Amino acid sequence: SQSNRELVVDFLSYKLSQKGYSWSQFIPMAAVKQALREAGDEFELRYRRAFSDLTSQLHITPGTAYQSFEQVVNELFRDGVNWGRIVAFFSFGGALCVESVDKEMQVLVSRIASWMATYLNDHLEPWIQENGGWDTFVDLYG
Repeated sequence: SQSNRELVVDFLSYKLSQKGYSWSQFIPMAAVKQALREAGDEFELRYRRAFSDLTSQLHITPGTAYQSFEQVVNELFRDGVNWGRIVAFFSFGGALCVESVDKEMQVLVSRIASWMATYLNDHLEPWIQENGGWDTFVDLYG
């Protein structure tokens, strides 16, 4: 929803801050948000490769359209949706942001944000809602 757009902005801001970039280019939600930040960190610790293959497959330019992104993120979900995969979906957005800023393409950041939120609303929310909503996400990772 607007709520999902806000989860995504939070997470990406959190990740940009953490890694010493700027974030200026942009039941409770707060509990969801803290759960997600922590989820991200935890997951990035276990796999430090930063989806280099996936970022390579995308290789985002300002001419890159949503449909290309969607195809790449789909790769994450070959075997269906997961709590863990959603988290990877979030990290992936973060890496892509970082990678954008590194390439003096900080304009892509809020676009990636919109794409992520479209993707989540369209492809991810349905499974979320079906498996207990973000409450359950909280129970799990909180």
